[PDB]
Amino acid sequence: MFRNNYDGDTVTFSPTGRLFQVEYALEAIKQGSVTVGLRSNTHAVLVALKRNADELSSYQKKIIKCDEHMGLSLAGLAPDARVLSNYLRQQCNYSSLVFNRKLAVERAGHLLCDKAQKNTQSYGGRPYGVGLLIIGYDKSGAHLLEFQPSGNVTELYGTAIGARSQGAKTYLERTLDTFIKIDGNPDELIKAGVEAISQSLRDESLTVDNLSIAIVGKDTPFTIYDGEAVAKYI
Amino acid sequence: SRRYDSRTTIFSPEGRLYQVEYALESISHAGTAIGIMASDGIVLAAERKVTSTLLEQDTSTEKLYKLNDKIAVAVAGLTADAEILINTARIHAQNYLKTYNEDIPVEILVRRLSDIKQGYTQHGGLRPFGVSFIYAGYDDRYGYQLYTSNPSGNYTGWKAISVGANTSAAQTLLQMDYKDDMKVDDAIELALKTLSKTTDSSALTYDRLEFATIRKGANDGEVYQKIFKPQEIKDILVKTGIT
Amino acid sequence: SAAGYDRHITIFSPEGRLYQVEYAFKATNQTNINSLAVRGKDCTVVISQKKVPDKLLDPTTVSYIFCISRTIGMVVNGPIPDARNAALRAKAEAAEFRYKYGYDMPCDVLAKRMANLSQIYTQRAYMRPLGVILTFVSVDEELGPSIYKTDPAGYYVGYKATATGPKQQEITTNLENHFKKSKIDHINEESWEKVVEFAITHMIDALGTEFSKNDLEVGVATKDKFFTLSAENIEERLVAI
Amino acid sequence: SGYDRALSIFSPDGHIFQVEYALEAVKRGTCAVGVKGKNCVVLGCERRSTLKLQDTRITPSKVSKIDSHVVLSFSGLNADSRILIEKARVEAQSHRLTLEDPVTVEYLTRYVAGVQQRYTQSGGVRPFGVSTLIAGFDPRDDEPKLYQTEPSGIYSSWSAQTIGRNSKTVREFLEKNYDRKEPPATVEECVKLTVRSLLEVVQTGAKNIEITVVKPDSDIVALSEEINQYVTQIEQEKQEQQ
Amino acid sequence: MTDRYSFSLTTFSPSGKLGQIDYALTAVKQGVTSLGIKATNGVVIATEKKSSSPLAMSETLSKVSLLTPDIGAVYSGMGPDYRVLVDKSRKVAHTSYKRIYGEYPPTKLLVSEVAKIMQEATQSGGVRPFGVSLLIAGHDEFNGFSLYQVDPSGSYFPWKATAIGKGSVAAKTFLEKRWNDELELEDAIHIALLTLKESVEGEFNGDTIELAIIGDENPDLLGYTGIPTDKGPRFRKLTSQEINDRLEAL
Amino acid sequence: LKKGEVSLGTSIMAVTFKDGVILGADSRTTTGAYIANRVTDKLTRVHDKIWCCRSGSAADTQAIADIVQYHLELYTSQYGTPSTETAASVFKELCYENKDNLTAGIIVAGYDDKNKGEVYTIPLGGSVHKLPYAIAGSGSTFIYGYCDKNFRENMSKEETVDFIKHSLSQAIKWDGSSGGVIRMVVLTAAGVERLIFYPDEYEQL
Amino acid sequence: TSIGTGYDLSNSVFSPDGRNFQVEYAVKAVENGTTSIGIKCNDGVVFAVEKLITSKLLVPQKNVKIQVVDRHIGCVYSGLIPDGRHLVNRGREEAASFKKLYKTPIPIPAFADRLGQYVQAHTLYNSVRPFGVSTIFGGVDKNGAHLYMLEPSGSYWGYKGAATGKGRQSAKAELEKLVDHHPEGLSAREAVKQAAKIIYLAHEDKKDFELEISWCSLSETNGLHKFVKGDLLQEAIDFAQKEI
Amino acid sequence: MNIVPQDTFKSQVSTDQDKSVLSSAVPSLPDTLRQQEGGAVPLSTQLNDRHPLESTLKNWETTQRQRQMEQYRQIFGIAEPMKRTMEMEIVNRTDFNPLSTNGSIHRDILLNKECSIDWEDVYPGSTMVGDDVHSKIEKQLGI
Amino acid sequence: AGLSFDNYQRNNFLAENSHTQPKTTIVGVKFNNGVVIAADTRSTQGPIVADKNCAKLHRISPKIWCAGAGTAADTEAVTQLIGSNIELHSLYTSREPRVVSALQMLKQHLFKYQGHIGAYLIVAGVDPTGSHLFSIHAHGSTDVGYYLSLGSGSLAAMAVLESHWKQDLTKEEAIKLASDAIQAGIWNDLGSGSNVDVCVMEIGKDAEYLRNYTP
Repeated sequence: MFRNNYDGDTVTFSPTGRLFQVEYALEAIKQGSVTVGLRSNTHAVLVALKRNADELSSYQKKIIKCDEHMGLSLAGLAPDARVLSNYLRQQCNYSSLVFNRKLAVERAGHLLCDKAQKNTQSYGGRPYGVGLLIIGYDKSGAHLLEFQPSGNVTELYGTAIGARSQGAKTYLERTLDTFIKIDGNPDELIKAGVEAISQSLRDESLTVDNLSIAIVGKDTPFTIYDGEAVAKYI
Repeated sequence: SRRYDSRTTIFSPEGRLYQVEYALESISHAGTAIGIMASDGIVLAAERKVTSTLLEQDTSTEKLYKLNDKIAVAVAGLTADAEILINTARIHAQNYLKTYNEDIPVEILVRRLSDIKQGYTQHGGLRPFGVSFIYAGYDDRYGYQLYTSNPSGNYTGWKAISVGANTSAAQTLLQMDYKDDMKVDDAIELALKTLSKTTDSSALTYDRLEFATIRKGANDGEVYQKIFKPQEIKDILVKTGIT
Repeated sequence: SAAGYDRHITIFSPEGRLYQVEYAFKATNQTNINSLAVRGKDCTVVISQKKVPDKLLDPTTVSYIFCISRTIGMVVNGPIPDARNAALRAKAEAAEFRYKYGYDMPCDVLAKRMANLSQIYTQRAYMRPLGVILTFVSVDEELGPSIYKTDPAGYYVGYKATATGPKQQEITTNLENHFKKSKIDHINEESWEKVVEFAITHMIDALGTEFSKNDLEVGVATKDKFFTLSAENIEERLVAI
Repeated sequence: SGYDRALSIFSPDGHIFQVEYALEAVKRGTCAVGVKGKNCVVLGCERRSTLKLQDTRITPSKVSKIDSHVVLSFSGLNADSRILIEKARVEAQSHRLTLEDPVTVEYLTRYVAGVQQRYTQSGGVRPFGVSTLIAGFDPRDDEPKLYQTEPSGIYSSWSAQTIGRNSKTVREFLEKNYDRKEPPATVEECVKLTVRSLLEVVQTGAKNIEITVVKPDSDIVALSEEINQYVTQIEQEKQEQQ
Repeated sequence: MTDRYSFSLTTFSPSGKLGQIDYALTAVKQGVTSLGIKATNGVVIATEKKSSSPLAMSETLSKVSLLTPDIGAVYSGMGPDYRVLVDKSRKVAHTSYKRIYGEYPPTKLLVSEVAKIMQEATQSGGVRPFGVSLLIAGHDEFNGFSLYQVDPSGSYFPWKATAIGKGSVAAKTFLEKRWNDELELEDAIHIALLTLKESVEGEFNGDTIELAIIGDENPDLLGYTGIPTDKGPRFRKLTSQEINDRLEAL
Repeated sequence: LKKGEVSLGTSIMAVTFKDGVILGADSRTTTGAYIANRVTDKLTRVHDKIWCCRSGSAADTQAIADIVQYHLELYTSQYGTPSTETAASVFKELCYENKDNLTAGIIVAGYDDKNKGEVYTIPLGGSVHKLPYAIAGSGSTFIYGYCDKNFRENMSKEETVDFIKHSLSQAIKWDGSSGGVIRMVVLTAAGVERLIFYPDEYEQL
Repeated sequence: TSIGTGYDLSNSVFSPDGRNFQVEYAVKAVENGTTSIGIKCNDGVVFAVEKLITSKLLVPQKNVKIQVVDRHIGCVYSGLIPDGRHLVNRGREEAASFKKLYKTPIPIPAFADRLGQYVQAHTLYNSVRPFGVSTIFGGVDKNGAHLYMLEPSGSYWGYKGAATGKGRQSAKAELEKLVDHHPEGLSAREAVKQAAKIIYLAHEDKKDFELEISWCSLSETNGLHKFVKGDLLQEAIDFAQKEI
Repeated sequence: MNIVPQDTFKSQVSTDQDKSVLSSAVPSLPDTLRQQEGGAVPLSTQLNDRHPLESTLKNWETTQRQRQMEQYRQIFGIAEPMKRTMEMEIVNRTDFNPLSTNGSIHRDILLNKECSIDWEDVYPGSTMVGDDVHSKIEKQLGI
Repeated sequence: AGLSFDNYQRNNFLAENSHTQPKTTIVGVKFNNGVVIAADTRSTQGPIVADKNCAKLHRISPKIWCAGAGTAADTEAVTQLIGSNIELHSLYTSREPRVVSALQMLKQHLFKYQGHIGAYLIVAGVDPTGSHLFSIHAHGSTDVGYYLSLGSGSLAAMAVLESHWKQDLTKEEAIKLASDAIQAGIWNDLGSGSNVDVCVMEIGKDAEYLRNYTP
């Protein structure tokens, strides 16, 4: 009842010291389907469950390639995902064109945090409402980052975001040592990710149409598998 | 009604613009002005809001103004907005003279000012002008012309008209005793009689009036404006039979 | 109270008041600190009460007196954030005056400039007044010792002596009594140490309390420079009398 | 109710109420009618009865000549109509200068609708409270053109349309008396139909009815006595009918 | 989008009155009394120095300001608004007239400029109306001596004698009892002192009264000699000693 | 330079010594062959113990010096006494960023507690060079050898005064744009000292 | 009177008592953050933070709560994480600009003033909101060690010992006791041990937690801000556990 | 830290560079009738034969203010230029007087030009198209 | 806004096509308690004497005076603009104007126009800080001098000043010296002639303007 008085915009604190519009933007993430990311030491994998409007429609694209060494998966608001993916693409292009340099994953996380923090403190706009998972390979190795649209970034070995993502996250946390040592064998890492994302399925089964995979590696450029290309992983 | 009147850019559920209506209603708080077009001239007569004897009557710029040598205006409403609009009209007349080497027709100037007033009702940061104008002019295209403009931006043409505090009674009196073939002297007498009958004070003293005529006969078909001085106003009041 | 839009922005109430300005005036007293200013024969002295109750707070970093320029000093009553904002603005204004007109800015002209800025804040709907009171002191080369005060309402005026704070009425009455006793409108001492001692004793009498070396802050304006006394100088002045 | 205080707000049932309120403002204006004949377009308008002390020499007409071949009529707020008419005339001359060819009726209609739509795209402006009827011929063809424009920026094409106060009655009369397969084959028939339609809602039609006739090759003729003759003929035919 | 405009702060009420202008007038009526009276050979403008502190210097703060060598002004209402208006009026007198015609403006035209600024203050979405009333006295070659009143709405009117502030009505009654067409500048000063006597509730001496006149030229205030056609200033502010001398005598 | 503009045909010296720095110059301004000012003060004060001399366009150098003094007052109000390096950097930025429109060269001499007196030179173009001693102007070209043969580090005050006097006397002797009196400023820990020497003194050296 | 109705829905509004309620609500937001303390030793500063134990999935070396503003300036904060990150970014920009312009590391008071001006500027307009972080920062300059705390109102002070967060009251009590017990001063290692003890004392909220300690000293770290190494950190943790 | 204005020439040109007077018939071309410049003024003619001082005079005040902002940033911090620009933006945005061109009092107070006169003030500096309030309303609102 | 650049291309075109565009001794001397400025009174439009009695001493403020050479219209316009600014600043500060303030205003204004305003000035004055004399160049450079000369007859005047100048001069001695320099310019230069105008500004007194001091 009182929360209804102090939630007009991101410019207003409540008497208890809370910023409600950013909290609602964070709640907007669970409206999206589940995505999983993991990595051992040489490869990074993203697994996505895609959704369609109905039987006659196509499935939503959940994995977007930012550069030949970096990609991301999205869960949440779609316009924000498009805007942030385009921004990251522009930053990678600028780095390559000006310095002949590959953009670092940590640098991309910092840039996304800087761009996201501004919408939480100025009137007229709206906070972003999409969570992102970023996989990449650079001079420091394999990297997986989780981006929260409040303006937060964390570096982790494995995680999951989206609806019902708690089961996949618990499975990943329980079996950390098994998948953290899969070096030089992409197939086992992809299988571990698929099993983890299967832990979060509810009254659903992974088909050849609703499953998407992405992998980046040492000698492996960022590649996306969809359709029959994932049939071997069931 | 109270939910759709804080801004000028919002329609009511009945499609009404309350700020424009309030600006129109504000005119009733001002003194009366009357314009009468005779067959050979135009008469403008306004009633002052003077309430003290310490006011300077000789310095007479409250109701009647000159835009150029051939067009004059009677003002009803806020005088500061009126001065803004009058300076704009003077500049426009001089611009027309500079561009075309001819005197600006009365209707073009009236339409320009009315467009300005309408535009001031269509932006959220502008309030409407709280003024009404009676234009009296002469030009080669139509002869003598009398116009009225209000805060909404609408303008109309008249043979005899009044604006201000007592428009209904003055209009009835003018309707009763207006003839299309009257001379300037008859128009002067009619304007004075209408103001005397409609005045809410005791007697129509000279220091409460402003008078002006636009006539022909200085040297030739050329038209001259005569703005009456307090002595001339008193003389006319004595001559008419009002004193 | 304030009813309507005249509670966020500075517009006229039906009584013809500006409530936001009065509320900024109310904010000016939230620090609960008193300041006094007296001008001598060739110097000006400002004294500000120093309250540092917390034992974890470094006393040396607590100050409400600022050096605006070489000759002008300022004392602020109100919150320290607005105080520092106004201090930086005043420094910039003085330097710009010197650049543009070829001579040093006098105290009264700076006070008028700050008052004009405050007038802007009192008339613009989307700007708020600073909840501070500014007191500039100097020894002007044309007017001698000078004290000027500006408020959130945009009002500025000069003083023979002045005091500001919650207990300003008592100090003002004491000063008026002393001036009626002397009838010279200033202080006849020629050494600024004597004026400092006089101001300290006047503050002690008016507030009815004893001041230690850490409960006061002193600033002195002479012909050539404005400076701030340290703890040792204040202790020496207290020991003298 | 609760969703009607801005032009950028959708109601829960997907309406924008300020547009409907501008339409309500249009509804208060004097009735305007357009009828498309076989080889001409007739615009009729209702004039409020003039006062005794009102000068009729220089009174603006309800029908404005936008260009030599296009005419415009309106219902709603008069001064807004003046602003729109000025913009339309300027645009017609600008098009004639830029492309050497005079505008078509549909082009001018689309431009006017675009201006009206633009004036609904900010919270700091008020939309025009005017609906317009644009009539004419494309300046090489004999096909009549008649369009209607609304405050929201929507325009449509009609064979006969009425806007303003008491427009429903005139629209019913036109629906019961106009045949798209067989439109009036002469100017006289179209003018008579327009006048009879206007007589359904006008007290005294001899002084409250204005008729303008637009024909190919940019002719444009405004009727005077002639309107009174048509009214008397209609009355006499009705008396003979009884 | 929503920052390219701001809604008008002054709007009409259903009765037809602009509320902010009326409230500015109310603030003016709460101000200290000021007055002005025109004679046959001068104009007197007077006001009270209502000091808010005995320790304040009355010489530092002056409510009567020279606009041009022949034009001065006084106010009732809010001081900072008046100070801003005075700066603007001096600047306008130089920009619009002196740099164009080589002359200082007549009284009526400078009054009109100030009134235009005050009117523009009431057609805005960023500022409130000014909360002052101004009395402007002056002299020019083709119009003689003049006195005008300018209101917060931007209206201005010419007066033979008038007052503004707390006791404006009683002062107006007194002046209307005392004004005639054969008055002199000294008689005007005496009448102004009498009128201010009945409004000041405290010390009524040369240190709480501010008076200025528009009279004859003052060659001693020109600052240089050598040009016979160079007329000195007409505006002159009376000192405290002169006010004391006039108060002690009749 | 601009057509009809006033040029600065000066003789400028700045010498670092054991206790600080000394900045000296002549006092002639010319308009070709005509001496428009027999006695001009070419020693410009930018701060209490930061002085400079100027060459190139006179108007441009005056504008730059005024802006730099404004900048140093702004700096002083915040952080206190600026270093000679900071003033040199501000001079260099102003001269370099405007070198396509303004012709300006500066010699900056300063004293501060940390660095104990320094000399910087900013030639035309805007580069900066920190030197034990600097010379500039039309007459300087005639004393490049002599100075190179007579400078020692950590000289006394009197030795530095004599060295500057001799060098500037030769520069005045040979250059037609260099004039009457020699003005010097001594910047040490004690304060600012002004010295002047007349033709009858140095012409007999 | 901690809730002001009618005056707490805009940033730059004064209440009838002259209070700004949005700034106080940002203070409320700060008061619910993680406990962070700073102690000023004889020739340096020590910062200590209590941090919740997260999942093993996070990379251990990429999860640091004590930000390094500059080679000689360290900083911790309590409140909204994105606001603190933005403020640290601005501080790094200011330090870099000052070092580039004046060839020396920025003095701590100048850095504090620039941060305070930036924070205060966000209480002036209704189109922004005040920062929801309180920041404890410190370092070493040519004049010695400095420790400051900065508030959402833009007010900052220099402290002998500062504390913020949920457990601010117990931390302040222990800091006052530490100041009383050591009138002469305190060394760096003693400061590290006492910071560990204070964090452990104030950690009682119930819940596994970790202690992060960093320090910047002239004698120990040569005037550089460094994290406490494994051996010294373990010693501090053991001493704190023995104290409890 | 500029003194004389720099980088004043245009690095590229286009036929739709002036978004205010774009033709409705052909949006990629400008509208010559509503420009009201005389009807025979190609844009290319504005790239040659200019007075060398016109660009310096047009951009002088902006250049001086930019130098002042840079000095504040160097000496005070980011907050000081941020606040100065914010104040100027707020003053400039909330002024819309289509019938007058004179600058506001508050702008001159912020610019420290309360008692300063230049030829811009002395010389503030008819048509059939585009001399109305509505054009200014559209330009101000971006309609 | 400001000075216009319209018809610049048209004027250049007319100049290219054979259309002819249609088209003084001053001294300042300081003495022990003030400053004197003097000038000749001949105004010529080329070789033709337009006016034999021309006032060339102009007043920036009651106690600050100046004289100029170069483009006459530029000199008059700049002097009047700076006088307006000085008067406004004096009203704003409630203080007597300083000569250094006028010097700063003139210098910055002339530097802004990059020498395209052809104003060369001698400015003398007295203010509460003392007496001051300055020379101002068109491009924006200024100088301080105890005695200065300007115009086409400036060399003869400078010779006379160099012959008979001392540190300690009375008012009468300074007036005579300035008049002698102007007379030398009158006799020996074709651009100077007729009468002499003098203005004496003494500390603590009103400025004394003596037109046609020697005819």
